[PDB]
Amino acid sequence: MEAKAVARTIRIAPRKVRLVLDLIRGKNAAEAIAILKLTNKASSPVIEKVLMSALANAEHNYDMNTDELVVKEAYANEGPTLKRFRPRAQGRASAINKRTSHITIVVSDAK
Amino acid sequence: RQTFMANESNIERKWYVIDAEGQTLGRLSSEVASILRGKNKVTYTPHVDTGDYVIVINASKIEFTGNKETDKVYYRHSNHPGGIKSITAGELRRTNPERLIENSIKGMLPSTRLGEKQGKKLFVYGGAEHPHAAQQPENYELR
Amino acid sequence: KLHELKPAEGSRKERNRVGRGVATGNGKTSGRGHKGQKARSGGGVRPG
Amino acid sequence: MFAIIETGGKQIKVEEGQEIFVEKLDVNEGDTFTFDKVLFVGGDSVKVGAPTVEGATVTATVNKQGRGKKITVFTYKRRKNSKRKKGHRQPYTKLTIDKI
Amino acid sequence: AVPKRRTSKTRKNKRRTHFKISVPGMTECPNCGEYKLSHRVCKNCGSYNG
Amino acid sequence: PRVKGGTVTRARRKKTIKLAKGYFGSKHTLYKVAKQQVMKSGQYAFRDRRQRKRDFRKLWITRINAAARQHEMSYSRLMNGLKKAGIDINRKMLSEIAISDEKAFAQLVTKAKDAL
RNA sequence: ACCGAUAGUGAACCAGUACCGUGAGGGAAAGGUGAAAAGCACCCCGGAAGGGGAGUGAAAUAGAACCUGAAACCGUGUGCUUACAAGUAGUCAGAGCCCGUUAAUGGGUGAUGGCGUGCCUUUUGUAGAAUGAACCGGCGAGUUACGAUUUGAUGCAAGGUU
RNA sequence: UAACUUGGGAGUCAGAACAUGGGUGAUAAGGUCCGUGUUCGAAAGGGAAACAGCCCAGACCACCAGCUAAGGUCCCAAAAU
RNA sequence: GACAAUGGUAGGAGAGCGUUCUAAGGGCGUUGAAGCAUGAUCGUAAGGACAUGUGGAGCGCUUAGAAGUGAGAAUGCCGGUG
Repeated sequence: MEAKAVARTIRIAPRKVRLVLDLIRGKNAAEAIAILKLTNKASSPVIEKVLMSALANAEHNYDMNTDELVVKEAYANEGPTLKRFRPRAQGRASAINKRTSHITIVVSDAK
Repeated sequence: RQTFMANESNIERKWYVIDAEGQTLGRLSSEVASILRGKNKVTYTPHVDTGDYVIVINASKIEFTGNKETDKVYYRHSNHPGGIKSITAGELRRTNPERLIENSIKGMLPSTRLGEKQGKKLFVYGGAEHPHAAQQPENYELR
Repeated sequence: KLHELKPAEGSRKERNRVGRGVATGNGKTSGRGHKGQKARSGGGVRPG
Repeated sequence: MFAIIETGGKQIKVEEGQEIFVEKLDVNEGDTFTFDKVLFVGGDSVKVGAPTVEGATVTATVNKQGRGKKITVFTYKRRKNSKRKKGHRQPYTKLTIDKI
Repeated sequence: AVPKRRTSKTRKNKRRTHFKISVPGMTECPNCGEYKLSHRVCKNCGSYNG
Repeated sequence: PRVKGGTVTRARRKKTIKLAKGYFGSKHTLYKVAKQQVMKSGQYAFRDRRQRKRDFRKLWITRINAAARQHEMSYSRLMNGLKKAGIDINRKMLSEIAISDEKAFAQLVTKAKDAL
């Protein structure tokens, strides 16, 4: 079986989250948890909470053992941006996109 | 509809050996190039090489008609500003004849991915002996 | 029969529509030729 | 042994039990046809000559009579606002060489 | 200067080939049982014991 | 009455984006690049349908010239002798015999040598 | 034989309002759950946001960022191919490898060979280093009234008709 | 196998190179202005390496058939070492 | 059935496809409308069908009529996204 967990409209640009999602995709579960704990990136705690959620749905929602699961999928999609501005020299004003993201994680026991 | 096309499995390539003693450069070169392109085979397919391997012994005996040992300069640039080196066709034979025949013959092969793989079947030695005895090279006579 | 009507043969024609495609042959320039006073919305000269 | 037959302004190299696709003929599906012009028969023990081996009419059967698949003939001239589009399906008949 | 011409998503995806991060370079602490960074202290309940 | 032009533009812009599939990159995704590429492809196919018939005659001429030199004829002398003898097999059939029946190309070359 | 939310009033919405100008004055953009709120009791991860269930419902990728949900664009997996090669990026020929349809001289990929300097406008002539376009979607240009003239049709006819 | 008359409808009034009879220029110009013919403009295909205007020749569509024109036949590259 | 003809800009002539609406006739639809996605289908072209998924209530066919009638390009307007 597979369990899944999502986090929607996380306020971090998607191509900043895809950098650290690529380190834990494929690894074991207890290894990916330590990887997310010991990395400098600002998006580490968010992915760690989403991963722990998908590891907790497995124990209760569909009974299975949490010492066998592997991160079968982990990806980040776009979400609605925010449109802000920055007033520059000589009257001009430039745009600012505050990107968001949707982080999905699917953990499977290989069965 | 009905035209036979050669495939790698069908191809059977032979080994020839030619004597470049007492021959002219361009007249030997055109025929060796026709042998390398495989235009001497009824089963000739343009997209894949059906040619044979050639071994050219006695490269130090090719000769040039006329006053070609001092004329017929070979030029080449190094890509740095100013550097355009040269060598006459008479000083190249006595120094490195096997490059003379090789460049002559490879200037007659099309410059395409297959025009290099067809041109690396030529083995040119200056002197009667060649290492490739383990391939049973037949002895071809130019015409 | 109001569901079967036919005009007398030769009584109706299609109007011609310029400015719609190159197959018609009137799409670009609309039969007005190249740049001139006679090729401008507005028009040409007074008659005579 | 094989043979060479001339049907549609072309020659064809036929063996018994071979399916050929030639130009349209007026024979109907299920019938049998007979090729007269035969330029070269044999290929086992007997060779022959031309313009026509007098005799040796290959006998086939009209297997099908249909149309090729559509090719679109599109062409244009750059900057002249002239283009053109046509579509084409060339009819054929499929036969099977019964006996040479 | 300004880019003369737009960048394909082939050229962009090639140039982002080496733009990545690496695994944190971690060991397993032989007191905490858990994972830790080599030459650093055990961030879990524990010490260094070097 | 007002016509809002809906469902007509997409159906004819989508018939072209799928008539160009396999094309590199934006040439299979966007309309204004896929359209030009499909137009060029139509013109190229028109030209190649007529260059094909010459390419294959050159191929047949090369194989029959390579098959005739193994009997010490040229290609031009073999063709001249075949014309005089009255044998009218095309180059396509002559190449096929030369490949799949050498004992028949021998007969053809004997007749074309005896016809002078 | 009027429009149907880029249309119809500038305004189907609490618009002549946010706003913007010292002022006179200028001016948008914003529609839709379901038949009925029955608008998610309760359990679990999380500080909350947000989920995963289980329930309401005919439907929850109907959960108030609510009908449908497309293109550009951003990703995840995979079938064939690609690190000695000079590419308006395709077309014609053609091995190998993987599949199996509106069933028909089948679909996908492409080792290699031949041919091949985009589109529009403006010009004696542009591949042009002459112009225009970042891409996608919607909107967007020979029309109506009244007269004149020529042609086709129809009715009467030395008469025709308001 | 065209021509003319009457009527509806247009576009065109920036031309270019080559061959030849001339002016002007310096028997200079891919110059400029006239008479005469061709092609381009509005014309694809083959040749001239490439190449609007030069040589051959005018594409209704299909074919893995044949004969030729300019030009060519040692290899690139079809056909005479 | 025999013979010929069929390059083309500006522009001139003819025959047509498709869109929204109206009249009259004849139909389809919760046993699933239009739309929208895919497909290896048909027609000389514009374009016409059929099958599957989705969606959730309207819509085609025939013959005539009337037009806000078909857009790649206006340093085009608006929205979105690189």
